[PDB]
Amino acid sequence: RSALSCQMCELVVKKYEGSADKDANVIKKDFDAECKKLFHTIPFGTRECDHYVNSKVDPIIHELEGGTAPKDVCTKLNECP
Repeated sequence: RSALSCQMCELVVKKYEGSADKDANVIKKDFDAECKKLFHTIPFGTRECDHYVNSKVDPIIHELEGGTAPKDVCTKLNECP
């Protein structure tokens, strides 16, 4: 992929690692939050967004769940690419 794909990963995590309740539910939501507005004028952006909060969130959050950084996930998770 190599594109905004990573960004998104930095949207879920950024929301996860920096949430407040540590809710992977309200975390993946936050993502689609801006992922929508931030990328409201993106082709399939908002589409993939929701397709990310529930597809690359369970895993992404999985890493940070074990003790991984938000800069380590988007790499070993072969998600960034």
